[PDB]
Amino acid sequence: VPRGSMILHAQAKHGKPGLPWLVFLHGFSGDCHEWQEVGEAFADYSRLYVDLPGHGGSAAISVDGFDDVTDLLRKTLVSYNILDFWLVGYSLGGRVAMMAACQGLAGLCGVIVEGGHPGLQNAEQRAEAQRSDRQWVQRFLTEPLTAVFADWYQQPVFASLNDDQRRELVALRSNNNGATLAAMLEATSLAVQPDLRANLSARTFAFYYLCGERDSKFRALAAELAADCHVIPRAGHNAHRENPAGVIASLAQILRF
Ligand SMILES: [Cl-]
Repeated sequence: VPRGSMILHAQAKHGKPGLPWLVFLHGFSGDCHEWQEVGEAFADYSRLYVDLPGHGGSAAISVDGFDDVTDLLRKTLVSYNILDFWLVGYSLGGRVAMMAACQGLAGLCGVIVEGGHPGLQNAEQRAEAQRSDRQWVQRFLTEPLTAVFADWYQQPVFASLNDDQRRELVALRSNNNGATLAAMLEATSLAVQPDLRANLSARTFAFYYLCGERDSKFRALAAELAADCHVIPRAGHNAHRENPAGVIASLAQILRF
């Protein structure tokens, strides 16, 4: 899609008429293929595998903040004539999902967030994040990505990963435009995201949390939310990648009931 595209790039897959859409949102540096292994177990549903700004086919789409990502999401949904939908988001995508849900997306059935941060409490926690994210923006923007990603996957959230998993992920994410990656990282930084705890409780939509059992960080964060948390065994932050069958199982419990 071009630089100034009104809608995000996404891969649509049609399912049974009358079943809601499953709108899948990848994490930072991923693309629309992220949730395809898990989503394809739900092929009776219509699936929208979105490319977030700066990622995959949405690489040229530029955003200032979350309001812009939400608008784009809204326009993309209208574009595919999606009125009944679920937002299934991993990490950055989970954060995008929660942000869009709390701004208000008409037709939203529910949000399923996997390792998504509900938001930091004060502007001090935000400052610490702005400082750390300003450092990441600079590296993605100027350095070779095989180098930035090797350290990115060395971050505490990815501690649970083995060196073979980190190798495969570094290679996979390095197929990206650092400049557009960096812009999105800055646009939707934890530093600029509000505390969504009250908003995620005072919701009109259904809300479910998924978490790898090894992801102690997001397990504790989930515990603070008014949501059904589904702890995915033998899995880290990206639980759908490490354990796709377990995440399908959890999604089946959620969606097929
Ligand atoms: Cl990842």
